[PDB]
Amino acid sequence: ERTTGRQAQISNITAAKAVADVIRTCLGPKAMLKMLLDPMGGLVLTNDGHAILREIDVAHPAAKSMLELSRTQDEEVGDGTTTVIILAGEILAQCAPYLIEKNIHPVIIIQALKKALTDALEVIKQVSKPVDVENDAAMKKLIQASIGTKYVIHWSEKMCELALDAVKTVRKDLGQNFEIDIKRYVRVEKIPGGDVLDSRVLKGVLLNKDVVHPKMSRHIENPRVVLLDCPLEYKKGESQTNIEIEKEEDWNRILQIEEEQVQLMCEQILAVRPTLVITEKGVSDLAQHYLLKGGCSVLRRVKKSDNNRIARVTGATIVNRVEDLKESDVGTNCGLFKVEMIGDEYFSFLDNCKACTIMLRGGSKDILNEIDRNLQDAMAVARNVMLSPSLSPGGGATEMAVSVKLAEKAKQLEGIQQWPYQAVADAMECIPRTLIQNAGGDPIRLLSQLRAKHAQGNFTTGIDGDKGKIVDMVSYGIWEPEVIKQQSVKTAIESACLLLRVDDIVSGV
Amino acid sequence: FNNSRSDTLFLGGEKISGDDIRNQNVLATMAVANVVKSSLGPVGLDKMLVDDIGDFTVTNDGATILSLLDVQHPAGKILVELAQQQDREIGDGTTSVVIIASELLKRANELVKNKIHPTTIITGFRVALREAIRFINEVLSTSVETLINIAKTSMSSKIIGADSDFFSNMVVDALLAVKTQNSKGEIKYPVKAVNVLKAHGKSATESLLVPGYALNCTVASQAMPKRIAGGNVKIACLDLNLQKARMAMGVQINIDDPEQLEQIRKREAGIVLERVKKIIDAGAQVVLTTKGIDDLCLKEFVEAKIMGVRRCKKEDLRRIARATGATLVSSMSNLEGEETFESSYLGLCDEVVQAKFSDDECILIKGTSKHSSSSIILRGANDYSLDEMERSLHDSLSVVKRTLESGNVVPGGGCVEAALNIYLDNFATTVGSREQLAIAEFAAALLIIPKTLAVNAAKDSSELVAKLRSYHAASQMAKKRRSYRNYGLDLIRGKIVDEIHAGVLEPTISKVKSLKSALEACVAILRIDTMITVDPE
Amino acid sequence: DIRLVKKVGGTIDDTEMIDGVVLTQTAIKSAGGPTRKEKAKIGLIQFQISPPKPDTENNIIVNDYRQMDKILKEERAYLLNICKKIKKAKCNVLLIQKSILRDAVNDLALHFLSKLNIMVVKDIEREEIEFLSKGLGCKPIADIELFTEDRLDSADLVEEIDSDGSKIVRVTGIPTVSVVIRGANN
Ligand SMILES: Nc1ncnc2c1ncn2[C@@H]1O[C@H](COP(=O)(O)OP(=O)(O)O)[C@@H](O)[C@H]1O
Ligand SMILES: Nc1ncnc2c1ncn2[C@@H]1O[C@H](COP(=O)(O)OP(=O)(O)O)[C@@H](O)[C@H]1O
Ligand code: BEF
Ligand code: BEF
Ligand SMILES: [Mg+2]
Ligand SMILES: [Mg+2]
Repeated sequence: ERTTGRQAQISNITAAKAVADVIRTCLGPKAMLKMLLDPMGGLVLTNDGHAILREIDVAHPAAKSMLELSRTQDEEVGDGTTTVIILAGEILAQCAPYLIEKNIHPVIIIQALKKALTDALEVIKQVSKPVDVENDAAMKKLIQASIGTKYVIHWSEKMCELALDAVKTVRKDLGQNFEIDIKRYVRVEKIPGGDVLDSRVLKGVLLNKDVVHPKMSRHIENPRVVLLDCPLEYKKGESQTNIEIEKEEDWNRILQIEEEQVQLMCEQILAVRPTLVITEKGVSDLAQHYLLKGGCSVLRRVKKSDNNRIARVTGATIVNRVEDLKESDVGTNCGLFKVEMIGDEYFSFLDNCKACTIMLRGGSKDILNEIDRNLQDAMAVARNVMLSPSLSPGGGATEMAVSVKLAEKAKQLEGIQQWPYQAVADAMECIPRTLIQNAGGDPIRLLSQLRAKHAQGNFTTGIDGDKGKIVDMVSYGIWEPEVIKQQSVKTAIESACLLLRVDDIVSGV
Repeated sequence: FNNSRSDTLFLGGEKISGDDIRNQNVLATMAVANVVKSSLGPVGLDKMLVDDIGDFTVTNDGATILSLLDVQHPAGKILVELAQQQDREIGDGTTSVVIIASELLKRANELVKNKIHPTTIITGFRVALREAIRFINEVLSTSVETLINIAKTSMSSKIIGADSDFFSNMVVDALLAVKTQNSKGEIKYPVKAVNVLKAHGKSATESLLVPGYALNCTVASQAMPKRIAGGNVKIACLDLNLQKARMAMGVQINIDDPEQLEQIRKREAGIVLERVKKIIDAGAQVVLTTKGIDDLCLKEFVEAKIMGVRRCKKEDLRRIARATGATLVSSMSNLEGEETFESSYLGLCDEVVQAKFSDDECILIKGTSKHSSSSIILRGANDYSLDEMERSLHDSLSVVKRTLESGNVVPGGGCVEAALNIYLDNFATTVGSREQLAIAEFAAALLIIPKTLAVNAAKDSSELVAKLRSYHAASQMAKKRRSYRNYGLDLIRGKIVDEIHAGVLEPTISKVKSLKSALEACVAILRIDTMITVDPE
Repeated sequence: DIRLVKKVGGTIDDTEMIDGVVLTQTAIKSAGGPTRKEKAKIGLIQFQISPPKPDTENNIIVNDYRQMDKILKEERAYLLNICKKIKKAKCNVLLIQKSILRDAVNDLALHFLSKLNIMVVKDIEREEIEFLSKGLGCKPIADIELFTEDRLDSADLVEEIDSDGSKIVRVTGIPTVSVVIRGANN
């Protein structure tokens, strides 16, 4: 029913702490795969944090808040998902003692944490170095960084390629910020089989819809594309259109009219001399015929999302009513119209030998979803940099810097206001630690050394994954988008600040 | 213990009389109040309220806690509907109008147990209020920034308060910018404008205050522009829908000759198509219908790079239009014609852009002819905190609309309470009798706010409550020297301070209605002596 | 004859006798909002400003290309002239008696009545009529073809003061008192 007092507080903290506990063995280069079972049927074999926590229903309110943190974070940057959860926990946990043990009110611990966040954020931008968003080589060895710790690493280079080759493709600066809608303009397409490398980033689209009529062009050299909303069949009246006939030879009259309007429609289209007509709706058998000899291949039923991406790699602006069909609505700038038959399943291409279609190949419909998600992380950190050319010391280095500059300051602040501040510092340290642990090396040992080396000797010094020894980032490098280090710490400290505002929990609508 | 039986007077239900019921009422009000007595003050804290599905919401808005908390029992609902009155009237002061009410009953009841008729207690509380309301105008004052202050102290018991300075500013700013004259003078600050939005991402501080308005929509067809105008734009705030007509509900198209079939048919498309043209042909670069758009009659806007948004919030267009000076086009007519009248009905806006916010992406009409308007957009950790950020951004930003509309504030900090207390307390002897105990109780009862404002800090609040007590008790000795009421509590530090100086301001209009109201309840309940509960069906 | 109208909110003291009379309805959200007209002439239209409402099995058939707008543009005027005749008879504030039968004040007929700056107020219950004809000194108007300037009143002020989230109507300055009651709890 009800639970006021530290009772509340505790269960919240423990709850939140437990959330972390699950995916903590998923943060690191040697991170394991949490094969989860969804209710609907299938499975999820991913190790990408947010993709795990999504597939786990929780009860305790805090555990629900803690769980959605991984989502809002997966919405800002594509990466840094697992990290925010672990941090968001350790913060609450590291407050636990001064929260009750040292009887500090939640207002005070909040007043400090909100303060320690800003200072902490400084130390992030302070250690961050900028980068050439255009230097293909830098972007690659940047995207590569956030491809490690995932099944997609055995082709790491191959991945950053398909990543950049797609981030830049749908990009479109615009200024009067840079707009990169990976979502609506980079439709992926996972096709079972082949090899990983056998996957490319076609600059166009790929529909499996075949051709409306047999004897129709399998591939127009340079096709003239015409995209339209409206269907291709005899329309009807949006009023009480009811016909009364007693005039004998009138049946034939009307029944004919239908053929007649389908004709007109074919005309208006055929007019601008098209070779490829792709409509979102249907295609009357009649209309097929008049578009056959009219000289063009037809494609019926294609999703809006599928269509509007075509209209960016054909230029062919989509148009509804045909009696208004302009000639500006061309089909210029569009290579071939291949129709490769991929294992008993016909496809259609529209490459040009603004929106690309990443086509992945692996070894199962299952294994592909691993790739797709892994790729998304790549293609997202690429976008981040595109809109914030700043990077942060990976290997948990940044995380340790903030640990010290804060630890130092806290110790030199004096007042009850110090303890909560001190905790944010002590908290931060958990990431290089989770890393060192999931590496196998001795946490107490490596950290003391990493922390010390940090205290003076440079701040771009994190821990090396497969190794387990402290290395300098600059050295073997593994910087990550500075944006990630923003959110991870922004919302984590917020989460903590929210849950700490709770002193009572109640049940009933 | 436990009431029971019937014997005579056969009634289709329950019926408690006297002591039994009279206590039940007091217990009721008590419980419903005590749930939210731990949310009072800056040191007060929020709570999570889970349903049956498991979801929940964390919030300090006493009125929503009592709303969200299922209350079954008259005297329980009463204080949940009284907590409502406040949030509906002034807009803040909920959590407190209840705590007072409960305290008045609880107390008044005690007097009855002492053998003091309910009425004699009632008139007594009535006079304690007359004197108390009057006196309230002897601590208040005209606006002499008091605004960024009011807006701040109203965020103490809230989540938005850790970043007080920030929002306290964004609050007044946003509101002010929207003021109007309603009808015949007035000059009322929109009790609801400033479309507030929220989106998870970034810091709590990174909340933007649009320099115009935020309409929450995309752009119909992805084919049209996502940003238009840098200098000037013509906004078409419609209402009528641009989709393929359907004629009168009772207009059968009876065809006798196969000829007319095709003709009247395609006519349908054009009828509502002409309507489209007569609008583009006005300089319309931005169209904001309310009743949606066709995809046919959209391509017309697209072919012409006209940002045209479908089925918008009509509650926004009404304000998007007063803000671009435009006109909410109900239907192009005027006398007997048809046109959206080129720029006659259109609005002048500086720029219409579709800004993104991670996941989401909405439209902004920033900078306009006669807009003045604003709109805030919260950004937090997740929806749980976000709902609440706004939740209290409102319970705060409301305190401002009233400080404005009513130029008069009083020093909060549990000062008002303390003052009234000792004044009414001493004043209580100005009638003596049994009636003394009444006023006395009334006054004494008010010290609930200062006590509980502090007890929410764990420490032995008997300290401050004593100090603050004494002070006023003394100040009203030549109330002469250098009279100094306005002395409230500073729980953050644990000492009595001058709240007017410190910056703890609250509009008079609140504590004046919060009081007159809470008693109106207590009395209607004080008169309750038998509760007949009919059996339902 | 002593119409009391209780409105939730405030306390008991917030109750006044109200010089003129107290209506009970909203006003206009839709097309062009008037809601207040100083020195106005009101009319109790028992009529109904909607398209042609033939009490016998009516029906408008169509069978011509052009005939489309014929039907349309025509009734578009039907509502217009009625609206003019109102302004014409110098009718400032309009009052429509709730007709569940078949429409009261068409959505379109409001764009007109909007421009014409005529604050209309619908859903006047049938039991009111008699009474309103006193407090308002007004006169019931069966048809439009009987809607004349004399079948109106000398209203000095009509306004929907939003007391606070409440909104109550008033017709001040003009055998019928009209008191409004308030309090906290229902
Ligand atoms: N190559 C690596 N060697 C050491 N640390 C790494 C390496 N790759 C990722 N990191 C660090 O581990 C974290 C990223 O791990 P990951 O498992 O990808 O979690 P997320 O889902 O947050 O990306 C960051 O702190 C990053 O600095
Ligand atoms: N800065 C402050 N210092 C001391 N008291 C404050 C301060 N901020 C608000 N108060 C007081 O706390 C009470 C309002 O807090 P709250 O619990 O939010 O009540 P409500 O929810 O009814 O506004 C009032 O007594 C107000 O005067
Ligand atoms: F492992 Be993370 F999501 F890239
Ligand atoms: F919670 Be209160 F109404 F500010
Ligand atoms: Mg990653
Ligand atoms: Mg408040």
